[PDB]
Amino acid sequence: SGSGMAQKTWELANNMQEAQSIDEIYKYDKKQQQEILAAKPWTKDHHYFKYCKISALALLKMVMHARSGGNLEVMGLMLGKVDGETMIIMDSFALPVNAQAAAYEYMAAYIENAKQVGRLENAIGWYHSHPGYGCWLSGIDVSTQMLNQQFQEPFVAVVIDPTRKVNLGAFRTYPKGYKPPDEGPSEYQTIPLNKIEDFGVHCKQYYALEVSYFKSSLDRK
Ligand SMILES: N#Cc1ccc([C@H]2[C@@H](O)CCCc3cncn32)c(-c2ccccc2Cl)c1
Ligand SMILES: [Zn+2]
Repeated sequence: SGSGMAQKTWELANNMQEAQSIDEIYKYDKKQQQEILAAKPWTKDHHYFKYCKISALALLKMVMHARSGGNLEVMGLMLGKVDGETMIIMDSFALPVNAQAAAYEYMAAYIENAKQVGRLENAIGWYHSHPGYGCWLSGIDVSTQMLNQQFQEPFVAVVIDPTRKVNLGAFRTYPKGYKPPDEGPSEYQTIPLNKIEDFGVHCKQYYALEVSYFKSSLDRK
């Protein structure tokens, strides 16, 4: 008696509670992100961030863009958020002249599209390719990333080599005049002779983040 109607109501309750849960999670993430963004811990610690988690969707799009330029460098922007000492990259878009209003209005539509599925994301960094010479920051890249870690903070610099296996680097510049201790050669990389000077000189003005990769529930399609 009312067994059929009970099943429908139970399904409806299950669906209504999922939506409410999604909204609650988004709102908790938003306030938790507004907390750290107003706190700015990265301004005091210079080795604050240590990890970079990249979604398979963001990697797919970045590698596709990188390949499309062939021998020529390519760049774009990354969407994500902060989680303690970890920079999370969830999505990315290619770049791209009156003004870069397009790069600003694209960014807003990605955040909005993600909001609909209950995903909290914002501009977290920039990516670019080094076709054939490896993952590191050139002198021009270090000057760019130092300025980014002033005006665009929190901001990460991803470098992809689409020619040679999983050749991706995630980096953070140190501030002008900051002398850090210890040694950081980590993984060995074969870079050309005509780039080794630019490499070795600036190779201490920044550091590498520990890159990890993840597939989200939404990043399965
Ligand atoms: N913001 C910033 C910015 C800074 C530098 C570059 C270029 C520049 O140095 C030229 C040599 C190759 C290079 C290797 N790494 C960086 N670059 C770029 C750049 C500009 C157009 C297309 C692709 C990129 Cl990657 C952007
Ligand atoms: Zn570069």
